[PDB]
Amino acid sequence: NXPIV
Amino acid sequence: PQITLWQRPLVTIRIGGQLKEALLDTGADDTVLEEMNLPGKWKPKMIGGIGGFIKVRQYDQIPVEIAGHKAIGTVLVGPTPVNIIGRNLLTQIGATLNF
Amino acid sequence: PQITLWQRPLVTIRIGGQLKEALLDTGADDTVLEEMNLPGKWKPKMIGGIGGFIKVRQYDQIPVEIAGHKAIGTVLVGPTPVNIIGRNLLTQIGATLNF
Repeated sequence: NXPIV
Repeated sequence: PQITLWQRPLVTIRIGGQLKEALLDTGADDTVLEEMNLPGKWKPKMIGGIGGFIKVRQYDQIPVEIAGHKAIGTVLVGPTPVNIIGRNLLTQIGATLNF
Repeated sequence: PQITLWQRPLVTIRIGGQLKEALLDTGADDTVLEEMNLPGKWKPKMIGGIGGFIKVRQYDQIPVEIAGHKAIGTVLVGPTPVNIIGRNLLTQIGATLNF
């Protein structure tokens, strides 16, 4: 599961 | 609706009778929300992200309204930087990527 | 083309002369690729998500072709489990979310 912040 | 990607694709969702902001996330297999109370029994689960694995609470068959569109599925609750709507629910509302 | 979300939205990209499979991710602010020795000056950077943060090397103005669509921008290289094309490049190829 990618958010990326 | 058609959503461009100049800004994070954040939309309002309704869950458990509450309103929340969540990111439409095509790179997420699952739907993960920040800590909140949800009715029903939950099972301990572990999911992985860019920085590693976290422990989450798994809630099944939970109704979620995404921008007016209905969906009922698995929702995970745990320490996430942002609420994310993953492919498990995105497919239910007929979301697609186009270019 | 129109991409459904039944499966992870993986497509072929070309960067630094190499062809790779990458995830089209609306939930990613940046484009993160798995370890590869790209030539050029880079700056150290930290990006986060589920699980925490990871250290990556930032490369600017890198030509990236996504499914025949040319784009050029910032690419991060680090210990990621999968190649991720983020919004910084998706906007350049006119990608939208539709439902």
